[PDB]
Amino acid sequence: SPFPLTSMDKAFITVLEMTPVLGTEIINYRDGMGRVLAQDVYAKDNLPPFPASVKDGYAVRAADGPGDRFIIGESQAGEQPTQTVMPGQVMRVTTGAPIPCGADAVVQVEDTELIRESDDGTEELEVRILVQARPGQDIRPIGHDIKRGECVLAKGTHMGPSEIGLLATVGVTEVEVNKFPVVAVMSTGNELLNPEDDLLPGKIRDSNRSTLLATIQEHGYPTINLGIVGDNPDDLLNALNEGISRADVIITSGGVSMGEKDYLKQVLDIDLHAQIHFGRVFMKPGLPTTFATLDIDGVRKIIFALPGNPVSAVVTCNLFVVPALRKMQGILDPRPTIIKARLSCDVKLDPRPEYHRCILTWHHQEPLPWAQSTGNSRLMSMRSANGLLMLPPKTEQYVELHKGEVVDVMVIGRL
Ligand SMILES: [Ca+2]
Repeated sequence: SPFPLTSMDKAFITVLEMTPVLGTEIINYRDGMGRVLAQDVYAKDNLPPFPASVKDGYAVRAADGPGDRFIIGESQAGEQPTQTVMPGQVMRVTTGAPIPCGADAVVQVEDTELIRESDDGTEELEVRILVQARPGQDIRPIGHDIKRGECVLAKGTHMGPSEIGLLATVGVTEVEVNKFPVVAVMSTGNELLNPEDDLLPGKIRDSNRSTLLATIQEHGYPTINLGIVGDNPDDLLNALNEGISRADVIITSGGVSMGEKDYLKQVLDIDLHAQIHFGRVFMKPGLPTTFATLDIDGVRKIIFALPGNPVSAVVTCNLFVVPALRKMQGILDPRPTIIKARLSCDVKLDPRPEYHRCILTWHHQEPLPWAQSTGNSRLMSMRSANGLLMLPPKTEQYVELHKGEVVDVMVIGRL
């Protein structure tokens, strides 16, 4: 210290490189949302497991051709038929019903006309097949969708609803996945009160802990609220040790300026014996951001000490923390999605790469979304930030960007 000013790219790479992938565990398939498979998943049955009708209509012998047929009965979804269709006969089928022995094609009800019923009109007796069925027509043969022994989901797959459904389809209800990181969050500073407290002289309410916890929670990960910790080395060590014991990841905010009353980086190094990989970043906001690892009992814990400024803390959490958590839970490429958007407003550039929350809006038939920086319309004011504007460092030629120009926006929210 002063720690060297680390370049943004180097800082980001270092976080991903130094972050570990967590161990695996078996879960029930219904709890798979957002999880990554640590195993291949195989089908042990065919889908369909029996030749299945695609349509409501009639199972026929294509060789009988068009004409008038006796209806020998009905194959219903859920029941294996026991009759065999002999030439000049058909059996009624519905969508999903098994095709009976002796039929080789299905004709949909629309290509037929009913001749005879039962006086009850309970039973169709005879039907006119108006078309020449193509062989195998409107039948899903055994294994058409999935074969027995087929690998349906590969290790590394990040699961959403359809993947949960596929597990359900093949009956693999328990799967091995990577664990989710448990994330512990503290705030430090003698000025901070809880959100629940009325103000006292010289104090303000801690908003970072809430905003950071909600951010991590939005991504699906379990959290621990370590509370407010004062500006003093002894209490910081205790809190940090508690965090280490209870979590995979610790996030702090405040206590990382160069000033006094700022001991956190010192505690990380000497007291905790952590390795600090960077202690400042050439970025705006986020200058004092610090990243450390701690290897204890063959397990690596990671520690992010973010700036106390509330805006810096959310921005740095999105840039550095979220990707790391994605790596820890097994996502193979944990990097954020970056899209192109048009600036809604002129901006003057900083020597530092700069980042700002924004709202992405796609207009009527315009191909690119507009990025509107938050903090300046009501209808828009009722929209939570869903992007982080990524402004390029000032260069001798480019000192500002104009409304309309195409910029990178990192996605941080829905849509
Ligand atoms: Ca402070």
